[PDB]
Amino acid sequence: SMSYTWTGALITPCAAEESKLPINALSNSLLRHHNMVYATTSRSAGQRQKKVTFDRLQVLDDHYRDVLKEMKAKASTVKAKLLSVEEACKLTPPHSAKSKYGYGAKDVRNLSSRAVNHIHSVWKDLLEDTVTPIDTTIMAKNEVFCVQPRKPARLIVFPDLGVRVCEKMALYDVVSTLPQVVMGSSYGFQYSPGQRVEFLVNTWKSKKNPMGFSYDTRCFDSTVTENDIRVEESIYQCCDLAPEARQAIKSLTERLYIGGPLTNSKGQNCGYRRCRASGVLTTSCGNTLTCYLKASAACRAAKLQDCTMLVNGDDLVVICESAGTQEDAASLRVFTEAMTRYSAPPGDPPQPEYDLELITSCSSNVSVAHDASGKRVYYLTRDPTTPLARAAWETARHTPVNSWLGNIIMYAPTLWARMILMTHFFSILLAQEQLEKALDCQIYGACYSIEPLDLPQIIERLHGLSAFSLHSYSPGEINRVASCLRKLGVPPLRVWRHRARSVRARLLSQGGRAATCGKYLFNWAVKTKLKLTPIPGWFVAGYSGGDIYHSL
Ligand SMILES: CNC(=O)c1c(-c2ccc(F)cc2)oc2cc(N(Cc3ccc(B(O)O)c(F)c3)S(C)(=O)=O)c(C3CC3)cc12
Ligand SMILES: CNC(=O)c1c(-c2ccc(F)cc2)oc2cc(N(Cc3ccc(B(O)O)c(F)c3)S(C)(=O)=O)c(C3CC3)cc12
Repeated sequence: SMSYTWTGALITPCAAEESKLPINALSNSLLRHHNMVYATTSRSAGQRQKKVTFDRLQVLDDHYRDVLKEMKAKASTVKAKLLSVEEACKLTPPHSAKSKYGYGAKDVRNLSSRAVNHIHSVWKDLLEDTVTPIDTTIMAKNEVFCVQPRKPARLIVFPDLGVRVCEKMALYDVVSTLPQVVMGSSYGFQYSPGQRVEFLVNTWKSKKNPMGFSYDTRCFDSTVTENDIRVEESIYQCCDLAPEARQAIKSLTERLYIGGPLTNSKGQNCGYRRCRASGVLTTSCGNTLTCYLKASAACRAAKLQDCTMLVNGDDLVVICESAGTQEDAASLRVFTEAMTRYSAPPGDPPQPEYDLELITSCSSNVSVAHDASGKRVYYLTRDPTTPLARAAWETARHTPVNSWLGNIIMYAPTLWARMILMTHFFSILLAQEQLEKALDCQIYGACYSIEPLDLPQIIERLHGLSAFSLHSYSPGEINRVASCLRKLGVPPLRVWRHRARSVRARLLSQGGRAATCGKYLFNWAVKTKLKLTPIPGWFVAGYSGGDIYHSL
């Protein structure tokens, strides 16, 4: 079965699209090599269509069915509630795509009768009809990258706002609670970055002769079959559910999750989907379960010993007991063959690693630094090229999501986040007096409204107090950052050190929460260090593409 079928009608844009990096008076202070940065547009949608369109064969063995049965047994202990309309409405983002039926995200959040009324009728229709395919819009994503020796736009597929609210009613409690019960410590989204590092390190140490590898499936969403989506439904149905919820889950599976027609922004028919939709509520939970099922079964087929898996979305790492270097390489070949039989072939073949730091997953690697006491601290980092490119875009253009803010929160302990992102944007915020203004950002796919002044308390909680005192970074980490700065024409770290002194002094001058930001975020910038004492529902699950929002 083909992941997609196309009519030939184009994937059209809704708003205007810029590909060229916008420039303002602040741009050159961050990034000089402007022509290296670009945003994807619908012009490249054709190229992406060819990538994501292929046939899927699936061969399912006993290992696969043995793991599914075990997953079902754990799912049978889960009790999930139906959300009310009001509750589901409050989870809708303010800038979520408006309905085609005359109401938008702000109407939903307000509980206006027109919105609430349409929602009730969509809900009723789901309960009464379990066969009619539900429409979806297909759009090209506008995302910023650095050129590499251009990527075509990614595609988002999502149903109408009324349906998305009904998904929350039926499934929000399920996708929030089920994954951790079924997958235990292997469900990646339960961890803060700090807890994640601690788990990777403790897992690595729990093995006598440790071996680990990342496994990255080629275009995962397209690899997901009707079988996979039905199996996924059968897991949800093991839950203790309200009758309306059972019916609505079955209905959404048959009518939406399994597949359906694709309509462009101008209302024309683009084709038909028979794989995972990227923009529905179950996208993250479905992918994680499916990746866990296939991967756990693959481990057994390859006879890997004492496996510990870590899964979030389509991203996967396994840490296990080495059988010897030659025997490990053979077992990974078998692992890959099984995953391929299950329809999930790798992009690049997996490689066994015998140091935790040589494993790359979710674009991130573990690295080492030292705190104020001098004790080694592990933390997660990545190549700063994409975050910096996006920082440059957001310096000249206000965007829906503030990637700079997300990156500061998620990568707060890193050299590049602390010296560059924190310095640059706090300076921008000071000049406009916008320190107390709440900003939208994405954490694990979910949208959060956060005031910049709350970063110290947020950072402390996700990474620990050590994130404000790390020094003596690895030579490899330093060189990767410096190299990236030269590549993009970003000023070197010594210049940022100078700018940070100014930003800190300005923050302190204002007192209050601002002074707190100056004290904790920029303590790395001065010789006479101030002694850092403590300062007086964020990680349940992942919701990528799931239209989820939280405030405070
Ligand atoms: C199975 N892979 C892992 O679980 C992770 C490893 C890993 C690396 C090496 C190794 F050997 C083992 C594991 O690193 C990670 C770093 C992140 N982060 C970055 C980040 C990546 C993507 C998004 B996105 O799509 O929403 C995001 F929001 C933040 S973060 C905030 O720092 O924790 C994550 C987050 C949950 C998605 C996972 C892993
Ligand atoms: C200690 N207080 C300081 O202000 C620091 C001085 C310094 C030294 C002498 C002097 F006269 C003035 C300042 O150098 C530092 C180096 C770092 N690192 C990062 C880093 C910063 C800049 C460059 B640069 O472009 O050469 C670099 F190569 C690496 S590191 C080796 O990993 O710990 C840090 C990290 C943030 C805590 C602090 C300082």
